[PDB]
Amino acid sequence: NAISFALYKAFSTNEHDRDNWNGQLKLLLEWNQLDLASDEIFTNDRNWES
Amino acid sequence: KYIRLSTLYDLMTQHWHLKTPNLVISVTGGAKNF
Repeated sequence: NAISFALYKAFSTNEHDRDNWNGQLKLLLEWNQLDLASDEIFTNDRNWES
Repeated sequence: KYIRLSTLYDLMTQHWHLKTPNLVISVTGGAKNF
């Protein structure tokens, strides 16, 4: 819960993964971060198609 | 029962069904993601 929370921050602040939100999901799926993915990826202000 | 739109109450509450002692409205809009 500390490594993946740190690795996600350096990924999210690259300013090129707004379109590449799919990279942040497979990162949070390689680890086990439910609460982080439910709050910062699946929160409906971003545009995904499901 | 499709109706295209652009009063309403008379043909739909006498010929179709009952009155409405409550009326809830859920405002979501066409958000495909929820």
